[PDB]
Order: sequence, then C-alpha cells, then structure tokens
Amino acid sequence: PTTIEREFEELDTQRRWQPLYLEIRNESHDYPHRVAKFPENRNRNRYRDVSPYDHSRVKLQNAENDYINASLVDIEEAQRSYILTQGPLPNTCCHFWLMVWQQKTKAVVMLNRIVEKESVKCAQYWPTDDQEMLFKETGFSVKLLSEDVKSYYTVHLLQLENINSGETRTISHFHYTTWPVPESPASFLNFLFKVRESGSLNPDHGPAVIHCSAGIGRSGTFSLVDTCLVLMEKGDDINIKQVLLNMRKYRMGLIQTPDQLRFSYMAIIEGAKCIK
Ligand SMILES: CCc1oc2cc(S(=O)(=O)Nc3ccc(S(=O)(=O)Nc4nccs4)cc3)ccc2c1C(=O)c1cc(Br)c(O)c(Br)c1
Repeated sequence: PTTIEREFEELDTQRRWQPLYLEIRNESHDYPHRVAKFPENRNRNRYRDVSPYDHSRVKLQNAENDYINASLVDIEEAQRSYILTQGPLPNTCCHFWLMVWQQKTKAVVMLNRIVEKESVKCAQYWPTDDQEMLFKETGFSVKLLSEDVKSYYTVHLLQLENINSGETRTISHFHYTTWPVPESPASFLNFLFKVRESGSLNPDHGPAVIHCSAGIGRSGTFSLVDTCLVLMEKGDDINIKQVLLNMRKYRMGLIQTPDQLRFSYMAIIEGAKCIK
C-alpha cells in the first residue's frame, strides 16, 4: 500500500472528502482578473464567475482585443503546461483557433458535449462533414480530415489552415463525449493515455488546449491526474492537495465538486497501478 492509497482509504471510511475540498477552497489564493471584467470583454466570457487571472491569461498577439478566456497552467516540476479555456462562444471561435496557432498547440482536449441538459455548453467550432469552416476575423479555416469513433470518446483529425499564408497544421481533437463523475477511472485513464500516446503533451510541442464548458471542473480533473502521474514517474512522493492548490494559482476553481476531487484520487491510484 502506497501513501496515496493510505490517505485515500482514510478519507473514505472517515468521510472527509467534503471538508478536504472545503480546505482546498479556503486555501485557494485569489489573483487579480481585471482584463476579464472589462466592458469590451463581456461578450467573450461564457460565465460571469469564471475568469482567467491577469498574470496567467493567454494573450492574442497583434489583435485589437488580445483577451481570451484561457489560462496557461504551468507545472515546471512535471515539465507540463496546459492551456485551460472555456467552451468557445460563436463569436470567440475565431480567437480560439488564433490562440491554437500562435501557441503552436498540437491537440485539443474536449471533455464535454455540445449540448448538455437542454443547454448549449460549447459552440461547434470544428466542422462535422467535408465542408470548410471559415473564420474570417482571424484568417483561419478548419477542415475535418479523419474521425475515429470509440465507445466513450471520438478523435477528430483536423487541418488548421492560415488562409492568408497557406500554411496548414494537423490538430488532434480528442473529444470525451460521455462525462456524466464516472464511476470507474478506467475509461478516463485510457482516454488520457491515448492523448499521451499521440505525443501531444510532449515538450517538443506547444501546450495542449484542455477545455470543457467552463474549463475549470472537468479540465482540472484531466490536468491534475496527468500532472500527478508525471510527478510519480519521477519518483516523487506527491501531495495531491498541494499540487492542486499550485495549479489553482494559474486558473481559478480547478476541480469543482468533492466527487471530482475523489475521482482524481481514484484515477491517480489506478493509473499508477496500471504501470505496475
Ligand atoms: C495508465 C493508464 C491506464 O490506467 C488504467 C486503469 C484501469 S482500471 O481502473 O481498471 N485499474 C487497473 C487495471 C489493471 C491493473 S493491473 O496492473 O493489474 N493490470 C495491467 N496493468 C497493465 C497492463 S494489464 C491495475 C489497475 C484500466 C485501464 C487503464 C489504463 C489504460 O487503458 C492504458 C494503459 C497503458 Br500501460 C497504456 O499504454 C494505454 Br495507451 C492505456
């Protein structure tokens, strides 16, 4: 039994998952997010209570308004860096692809459906058929090259084209389509390591773009499990609470429910076991 397994059982029998999440909420530092609250940036935010910090937000270079609801989450100890962003709005899809191009991003990880519970959680920012999707505001076009439909997720091969220079880039779109938290981390871990197998999270590429609806809940679960697993391969005894609080310095409110926190503990334990 490892230290993480000992702690996981202690929280389970003592039923201390909600006070632990309350501790993480109370110890979370607040950072200024002034740019997100500008009146001109109101239509660029999906939710009023979700904003990127000024010190870690991703800037759209050489644009009139450089703002996008996206945060660069850097973890130097794990040599990992993700871009956690919101589900693009119909008017911010052009900015979403401008960010992907400027940051040299290789893959996009989508952990939500287009509609969920009678509500649209994300705009259709990529084409579903052979028709080209134009984004004249930033000068980009997206074409669907291939699609691999699996049981719980779908992988779309996309072509991001700079319509002004003709340069094209292949983007791997990993779309997890069956997020309820899941009762078992087997499906989530196999989806995460399929993203790992593509080499998209490797340092020779730009930061991968992780996003759900708000980009803090399910995206925080994906980033926390992946980062903690990398830190375990380095032989380091990790403090999952401290790792999560450190990532919360780059984007507010990572992990939204105690169940998401408990699922992150399960995915880290089962993920490290599958390597053994
Ligand atoms: C670490 C990623 C990962 O973690 C998982 C966890 C489960 S689980 O929740 O059922 N838990 C589990 C399942 C099996 C074991 S086990 O260690 O007893 N068996 C095996 N380990 C490696 C190959 S067979 C230990 C824990 C299932 C599947 C996976 C899984 C994968 O699907 C997976 C594993 C590898 Br290695 C890989 O290269 C890729 Br791609 C995906």
